[PDB]
Formats: sequence, C-alpha cells, structure tokens
Amino acid sequence: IKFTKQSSVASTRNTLKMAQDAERGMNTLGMLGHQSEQLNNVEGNLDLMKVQNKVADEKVAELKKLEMELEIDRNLDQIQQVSNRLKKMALTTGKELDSQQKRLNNIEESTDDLDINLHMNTNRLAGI
Amino acid sequence: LFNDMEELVIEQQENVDVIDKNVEDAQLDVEQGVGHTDKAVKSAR
Amino acid sequence: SRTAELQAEIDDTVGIMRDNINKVAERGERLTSIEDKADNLAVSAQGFKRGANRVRKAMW
Amino acid sequence: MSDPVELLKRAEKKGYKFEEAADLCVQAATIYRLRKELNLAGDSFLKAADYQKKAGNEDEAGNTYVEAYKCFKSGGNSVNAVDSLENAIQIFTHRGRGANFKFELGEILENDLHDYAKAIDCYELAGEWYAQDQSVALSNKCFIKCADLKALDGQYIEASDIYSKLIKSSMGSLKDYFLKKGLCQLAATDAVAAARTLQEGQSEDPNFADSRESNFLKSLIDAVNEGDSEQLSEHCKEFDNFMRLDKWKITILNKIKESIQQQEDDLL
Amino acid sequence: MSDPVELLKRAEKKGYKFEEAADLCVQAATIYRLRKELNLAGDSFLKAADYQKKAGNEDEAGNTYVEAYKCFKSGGNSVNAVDSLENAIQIFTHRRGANFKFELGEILENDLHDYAKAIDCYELAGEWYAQDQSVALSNKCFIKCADLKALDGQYIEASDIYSKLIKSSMGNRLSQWSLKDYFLKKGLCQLAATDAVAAARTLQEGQSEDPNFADSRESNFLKSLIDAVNEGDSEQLSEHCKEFDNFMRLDKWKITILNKIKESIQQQEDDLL
Amino acid sequence: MSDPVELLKRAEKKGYKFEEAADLCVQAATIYLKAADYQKKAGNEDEAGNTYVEAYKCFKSGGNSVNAVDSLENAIQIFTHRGQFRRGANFKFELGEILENDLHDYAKAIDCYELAGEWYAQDQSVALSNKCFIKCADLKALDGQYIEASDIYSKLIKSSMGNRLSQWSLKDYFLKKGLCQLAATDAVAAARTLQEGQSEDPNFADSRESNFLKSLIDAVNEGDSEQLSEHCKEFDNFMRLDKWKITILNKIKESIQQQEDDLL
Repeated sequence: IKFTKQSSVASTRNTLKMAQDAERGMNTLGMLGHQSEQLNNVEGNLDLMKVQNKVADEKVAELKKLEMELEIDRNLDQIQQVSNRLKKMALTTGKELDSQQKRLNNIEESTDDLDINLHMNTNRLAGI
Repeated sequence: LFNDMEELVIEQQENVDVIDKNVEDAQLDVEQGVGHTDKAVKSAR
Repeated sequence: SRTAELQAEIDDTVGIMRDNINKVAERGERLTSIEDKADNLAVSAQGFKRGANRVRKAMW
Repeated sequence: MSDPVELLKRAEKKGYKFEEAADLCVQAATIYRLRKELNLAGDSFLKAADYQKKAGNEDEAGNTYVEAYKCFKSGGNSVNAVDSLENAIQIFTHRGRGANFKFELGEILENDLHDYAKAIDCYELAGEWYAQDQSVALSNKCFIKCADLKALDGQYIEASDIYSKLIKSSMGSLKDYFLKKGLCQLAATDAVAAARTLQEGQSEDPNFADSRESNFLKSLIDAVNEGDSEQLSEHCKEFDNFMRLDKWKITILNKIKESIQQQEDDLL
Repeated sequence: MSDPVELLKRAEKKGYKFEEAADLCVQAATIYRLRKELNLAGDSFLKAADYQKKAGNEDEAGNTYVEAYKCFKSGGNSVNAVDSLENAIQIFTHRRGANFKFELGEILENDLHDYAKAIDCYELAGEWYAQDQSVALSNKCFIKCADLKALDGQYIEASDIYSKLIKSSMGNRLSQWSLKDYFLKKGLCQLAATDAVAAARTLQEGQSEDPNFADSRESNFLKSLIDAVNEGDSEQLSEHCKEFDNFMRLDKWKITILNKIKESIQQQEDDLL
Repeated sequence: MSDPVELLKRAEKKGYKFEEAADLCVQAATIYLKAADYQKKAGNEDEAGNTYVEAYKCFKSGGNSVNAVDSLENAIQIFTHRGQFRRGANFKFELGEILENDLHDYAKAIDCYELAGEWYAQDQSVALSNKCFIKCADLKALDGQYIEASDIYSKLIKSSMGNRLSQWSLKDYFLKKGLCQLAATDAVAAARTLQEGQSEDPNFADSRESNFLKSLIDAVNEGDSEQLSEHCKEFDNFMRLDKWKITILNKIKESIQQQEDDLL
C-alpha cells in the first residue's frame, strides 16, 4: 500500500512538471501575436501597392497614347489549475490560427495579383 | 502537443520575416517606379 | 470524481490541440507559398522600377 | 464619369487596336463595378480578356478572367464565374494558379451548382498539381475534398484509395483518415479490407491505436461481421455521444445499414 | 570566376562611376562570400555601400550595409557588424531602424557586453515600435531594456519601464502571464531600490487590477518578500526564495535582484552599528 | 493546342535563337530541361535555374527520382553560382530528402544535409540549419558514423542552448549524443555528456531522458545486457522509442555480445 502511494506521488509530480512545461503554449501565443503584427504590416504594404498600381495603370496607358495523501491532493490541485489554463490557451490558439489562416489566404491572392500587375505594366513599358 | 506547436511556429517565423522584408522592398520599388512613370509622362506631354 | 473530470478536461484539451496542430500545418504551408510569391513580387517590383526608369530616360 | 455603354461601343468599333479596346472595356467595367452592376462589369472584363487574347497578352487576359470570376461570384452569377475561372485556368496552365482556381472552381461547382462530378474532377486535378508543387497539405486538402465527394457519390473504392494516398503523404488527420477509409471500405461491403486498414493504422500509428476512432472502426467491423444492424446503431450513438458525427459519416453509415437490410433481403 | 582583388582595384579606379564601382565591389564580395571569406566580403559590401551613398542611392546603400552586417556577424567580426547596422539604421531612419536597432542591441549585449548601448538601442527600438502601434515588439524591446537596466543598477527606471509594460499589456488576453511576471519584477526592482512601500503599492495595484495576478504564486511571493524586508529578516527572505524556486524556477535576473536586496539588508545591518 | 512534338522540333531547329527555342520548349512542356539548357546557352542563368526547379518538380511527381535529382543539382549549381545560397540550401535539403527516401543513397543525403545546414548557418538561419543537422546526425549514426553524429549533436546542443524554444530538442539531443557515444563503446564520453547536460540544462537534469541515459551508462559499465533491455522496455512504456534509437541500442547490445565473444 505504501509503495503504491509512493508511486502515485511520483506520477502526480511528473504530471505537474509536464503540465508546467506544456504551459511554457504561451511562447507559441506570443510568437503568433508577433507574427500577427508582421502580417498586419504586410497587409498595409500590399494595400499601398494596390493604390500605386492603379496610378501606374493610368500613367502607363497615357504614355502608350503619347503526507502522501495530502501531496497527491495538492499536486492534483495544481495540475487542475494548469490544465484549465492549458485548455483556455488551446482554444485561443485555434481561434487565432483560424483568423490568420483567412488573412494569409487573402495575402496570397493579393500578392499574386500585384505581381501580375507589375509584370503587365513592365511589358507595356518595354514597348514604349 | 504544446512542444510540437511551438517548434513549428518558430520555423514559420522565418517565413514571416522573409515575407515582411520582401513586401516592404516591393512597395518601395513600386513607389519609385510610379515616380519614374510620372516624370516620363511629364516629358512625353 | 475530481480526477475523472480532470482526465476529461485533459482529453478535451488534447483534442483542441489535435485541431490546432492540423491548423498550423496548413499555416506553415500557406507561409511557404506566400514567401515564394512575395519573392516573385519583389523581383517584379524591381523590374517595374527599372523599366519605368528606362522609359523615363527615353522620353527625356 | 464616362458612359460605360459608350466606352463598350468604342471598344467594339476599335475591336494595338485590341489593346485599346481592352482598355476601354476595362474602364467601362470599372465604372460598372463602382455602380455595383457586377454582372455587366464581369461581361466587360470578359470582353476585355477576349481582346487581350486576340492581342497576344495572355497573362492580361487571364487576370481579366480572374476579375470576371470575382465579380460574377459577388454578383451571384455562378455559371459565368465558372466560365471565367475555366479560361483563366487554361491561360495560366498554358503559361507555366491553375490549381488554386481549380480548387475555387470545384468549390463553386460543389456549393453553388451542385455539379459534384465536375467538383471531384477539379479537386483531383488541383490536388495532383499541388502534389506537383510539393505543397503536401494543399494537395492533401484537395484530396480530402475529392475523397469526401467521391464517397458521397457512390465511389467508395476510389475514395478509400485517395484516403490511402492521404495517409501515406501525412505519415511521419491520419486518425480520421484511417477511420474514413475503413468506413468507405465498409460501404463497399469489404469488411476484410476495413479490418486490414484498422490493423495497419494500429500498427503504424501509435496515436491511432489508442484512439476512440480505432475502437469505433473495430466495433463497426465486428457489427458488420455479425450482421447486427442494431449493434451498429448502438455503436454509432456511443460514438456520437463523445465525438459528434458529421454528415459524411451519416451518409456512409446509412448506406452501410441499408446494405445490411439488402443482405437481409438476400437472406430470403 | 573573376579575381575579387582585381574587381576591387577596378572599383577603386572608377571610384554612374560610383554605381559601376559599387557593382564591381558587390561582384568581388559575392565571390568572397562564395569562398567563405566573410570578413573580406563584408568589407567589400561596405565599400559598395559607401559608393552607393556617394551615388545618391541611399536605399541600396542601406541594403548593402545590411548585407555587411549579416556577413560580419556570420564571420565573427562583431565590431564591423555593429558599424554596418549603425549606417543601415541611419539610412533607414533618414528615409527597419527599430528591427536593426534591436539586432544591434542584441549584438551589444551578447557579443560585446556593452550593456549601456544595448539598453539605449532597446529603448529606442521600443519607442519607434510604439510609434508604429506595434504593441508586442515595443513590449519585447522594453522587456529587454528593463532587464538590462535592473541588472545595471537602474532599478527605478526598470520599474518605470515595467509599469509601461503593465499599462500596455492590460486588457490583452494573450499577455496575461507576462503581466503576472511584470508586477513581480517591478516590485522586485522597487525592493532593490529599498522602496518597500512602493513594492507594496505595486502588489496592491496588481492584486486589485488583475484577478489572475491576485491568486498567482507570484503575488504571494512578492508579498512574502515585502514582509521579509519590512521585518529585516534576511533568512526569511532566503527561505521564501527557496520555496519559490521549488515550484517555479528562478532566473538569473531574479537571482541578481534578490542578491542585491540581501546585500542591502547586510548594509542595513552595517548601519545598525 | 499546338503539338508539343512540333514545338520541340522547332526549338531544336532554332537551337535570341536560344531564347526562342527555350520559349517553344516551355510551351510544348506546358502542353505535356531542354529549355533550361537553351537558357544557359543564352546566358539567362536565373531563368535556367527556375526551369530546372520546374523539371525537378515534375520529375518528382512522375516518379522519376533520378531526373528530379539531376534537375535539383543543376538548379543548385546555378543558384550557388549567383550567390543565392538560400535557394541552394533549400533545394539541397530537398535533394537529400529525395536521396534518403526515394533512392536510399544515404551517403549523398548526409552530404546534402550537412552542406544545407552549413549554408543555412552562414545565413544565420539557426532553425533550418538545426533541422538539416538533425537529419545529417540521424543518418550518420544509422550509417555507422557514431563519432561524427555525436559531434553534430554537440553542435546542435551549442546552437540551441539558451533558447527557450528548443528546450525539448536539447533534452533529446543530449540523450541521442550519449547513445551515439555508447554505440562507439565510449561509455566515459557518454557519462561526460550526461554530466554536462545535467549541469547546463536544469530541464534535462530532471528529465526522464537523463535517467534513461544514466541507466544505459550504468548497464554498459556493468556489462549487463539484460539490464539494458529492461531499461529500454521501461523507457518505451512511458515514452515510445523510435527506429533510430532501436538501431543504436541494437548495435550496443550486439557490442555487448561482441564483448562476450571477446570474453572468451
């Protein structure tokens, strides 16, 4: 009985250690926030390039025209606290990935369109 | 599961860095190009 | 009952994370494609700048 | 603002001449877009794209076709959007994107026009080209869509083959893949193949071995082996209670239960 | 392949002329990079960047300076990398500066151990990031700046930066833990400055403003440290530190802060005589 | 659509002329390497490299691994010659993957991974170089080069030290390194690695990997192969072993058997 309780204590200790390790997910959220700020910048630069390509279109067109029991309990307490916070983190991370996935899809499409507009105007300029 | 996710986002940080740099450079080159087409139109008129 | 609830929550969090891991794969892939296309965009922007400059010199 | 109708008339009269007509059509069409007359703007992009094709500027034509697809889709004209995507896809494929717009075309076919066979073809082709780009996941997404539609369309064997391809590409989603594959093999009355798939998944992927999906697939295989349709229903309810089922699984298991009923008809 | 030395000589002879010299230098330098002679390649990018500056192409000069920084850092020449980053930063600011200033501060802190310049770089990078509304990058820069400042004897300024971090991160669900630590760190700095009352004020503010921090182990640890300093029981502070370490490992920053605090208790014991 | 065969014939006849032949070849191929060769003859090396990448892309898709490898080699050479070592490293990693999985040419895969990691290090991309070095060390240890694999693991440890992000990697790194040192019969080096990991990384000190490595070191010291097997089963019960570890420990057990043969 004593041996089994000792094994249970050791098990809950390792589970707590791993749960704390898992929590240190937050580094992932921090990085996702940083990458989100960068993608916000990419989006702004792409919007500006869309406007500048409109101007380029019109200019190019005109150019062309021109004790053991208690510890088990306390460790379980701590594991429950961390597990709760881990669940919240997993949900938030999923939501953030969803939002960024749609943002990335739009970034990809806009980048392709801009690249093309630039190739178009470059070919037109070549002939002037 | 939290360990793997972290490693994977770190790898993707590189992609985000390169994308940010390239898009910034492209915007500045496009702005210069528009300036050139403006001066070209000014002369052609 | 408390330990069973904790186990259920951990299994659910594993589930949320199992979803999250699939999403981040789709995300790494999107970022690799966007990096290539952003490289394309940078090259095209430089080419456009140079072509416009050459036309500027021509009209002058 | 210039009258878009007059611009289109001038473009037709001029239709370098093709380039000028395309520019006039683009101007009229942007005016239409500014007026929220999305279908007319799409038609005018289409005319501009045709003129650009006549001018030899294939890339410009494809871009204009993409704009036509965009505005037709926003305007609710699915057929013209499909056509524009097709011309854009042909231009792009002929120029060295085809997969992106083919996936979009398959989405349009599946949701707006309900042309499931063409959607399956589009998804398969997009997945093949994405595989050709080593974008393992985009090909995997396209193959997921293709397998889902194929299984819903009565092609269980082909759907299972695509699921095997997905499993092989993703080795090293899988948990579901195995399950789905087995389900398809069970929709084809090939219980032995479903058991083989379950064993392969258990032995190759430790995560799938202890997964609820593996137990559910084993339970379904046992139920089909004993021909106990009620036991299969009980297992389905048990599986739903912890992990909600989706309409795809509903259809597969409904056809399986109707196959048990057909076997009961053969019992007489 | 062309001899990089001959290309550099031709560039010097030609040094439109500046553009041609810069192109020749870039060619010689790419050849050097191909030979893994990173320092010579960096010097050649630097010459090309100088010629580009003389030509009026400031953006190309900045890009070439960035390449100089890259290859000098890869080559182990930290000083030339610092110089290259400085010219690139100046070019960019006159027209990126924050990103390269953060990299420069990292280089100063790790490679050259010039902690004051690293603090200045981090502060400036955070300020510019704030001017761009990039809350997270400014927050990272301010974390680095506050950490170095507290390690450098500037406890009050580090606590002020921690207050700024707290204010910027309040209300954001992503940065909760950061706040939980922020409060603690701030209090620790205020306790390194012998300002126990301010540490108590910070603890009360954190408890009342952030419910997560109120029940956090960090809040209890900070309260225990405040009580220990109030009673002047250095051994009790050590016991609390060991208890805190047993559940949440301490880092070298906290080690230094609490060591100076304990030495301050010893200094108070010297004043007791 | 134009006949691709006729287009290829016209390209061959024309083969500015090289550019036109390359365009014709690209058209015929799109309908379906020669275009890249013509572009090289035309002096457009970058276009040749892009076309080689396209050749590699479709060869890999057609199951023709050899032509895919060749196309990657020409593209890598072109990119490296133009100072684009980033592209060269990416495609060298892809080439190493192709060699390891499709052609089973493990030595060339090791060379490709080592080179890709070195160039990535030259670009300060720590994580990609770390991935390439993981692959290189894994293959080298599986290939009988335990000392070199341990050295690469030491490099990985040094590069990942101080990063909160690569902790787990480190935890494994130390273990793997020790395992390699134990495959080389150098138990003292394995003990030194364990001590260094315990003293340098607090996470590794209390990690199950550290206990397993210590148990393996003790088992090799006492020459108790059965004890090593028991420790391996215990380690598997909580953390599943991978084929790399299986091979390393199998060679270690066979080395104990060789020592037993040497015992007589």
